Amino acid sequence: SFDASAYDAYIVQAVRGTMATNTENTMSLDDIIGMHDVKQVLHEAVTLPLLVPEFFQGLRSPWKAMVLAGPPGTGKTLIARAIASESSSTFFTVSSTDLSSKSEKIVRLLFELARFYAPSIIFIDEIDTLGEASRRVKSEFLVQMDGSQRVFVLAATNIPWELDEALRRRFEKRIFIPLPDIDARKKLIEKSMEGTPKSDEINYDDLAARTEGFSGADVVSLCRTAAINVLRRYDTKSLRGGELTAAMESLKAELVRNIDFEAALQAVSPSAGPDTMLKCKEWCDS
Ligand SMILES: Nc1ncnc2c1ncn2[C@@H]1O[C@H](COP(=O)(O)OP(=O)(O)O)[C@@H](O)[C@H]1O
Repeated sequence: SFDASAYDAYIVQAVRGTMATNTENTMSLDDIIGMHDVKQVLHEAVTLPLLVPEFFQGLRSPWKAMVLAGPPGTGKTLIARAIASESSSTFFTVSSTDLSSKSEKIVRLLFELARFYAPSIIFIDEIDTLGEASRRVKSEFLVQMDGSQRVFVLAATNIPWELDEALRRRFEKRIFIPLPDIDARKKLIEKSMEGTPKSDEINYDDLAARTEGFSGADVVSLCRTAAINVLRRYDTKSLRGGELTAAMESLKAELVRNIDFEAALQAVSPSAGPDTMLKCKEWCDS
């Protein structure tokens, strides 16, 4: 769908469902909170070799495959799409598990179609799960990958040590993705709370401090909970019936208060275990 590419199968459904041309995703690297060093790495490894190819050849040959390792909800998929937008890269999002349920005919077309679209990025989430007869993909990736090497393959794992040696080989570069610090947390809370009616009474510094072990997904989960705690704070019987009532009309005027974060702060808890972040930090060195 650049020029001409057609091949009979009902598989084109899923592949095009995971594809995003450089037009579709208007993503921005500036729509990410923090990850300065991670943006810096992917920028030099993906964007710059496409803009200055005379410089990035020979001893400066760019990496073809890369793996992002970190606790869950740290933004590995965001940064994958954000660096594909900055570099005019056709984006492919492919979860490892979703393949095992859906498969070998997809991976072939996935790479064949990724190569068809000039520079493109194939993102693979939870590749640690790959390493029953799912050998049709858990290895078909390696033969489609060793041949495809234009096409950059970014992979993501929350369990980086459960990565077998067969995959450790193909992904030499390993970027550790950490948890947002106190300052990045604050901007993440304010970003999630952007267009939500709330009282000015809320202080985003206390929230940034109280959410120590939180990830970016935990922060937005804290925000969704506080926003809906407004509904919980309401009298239930007034909100009953299938017809619109004045009480439901009052629900709209409601602001998110400090109480709503307080309830949410006792509800959501960090999903990034203590020794689990170091599991990635040390693995990215050995
Ligand atoms: N650094 C960040 N900046 C902005 N949003 C973030 C950040 N980290 C996480 N998020 C939010 O968390 C959600 C899940 O992040 P995701 O990219 O799926 O991380 P992972 O790949 O680790 O699952 C996203 O929808 C995003 O809005």
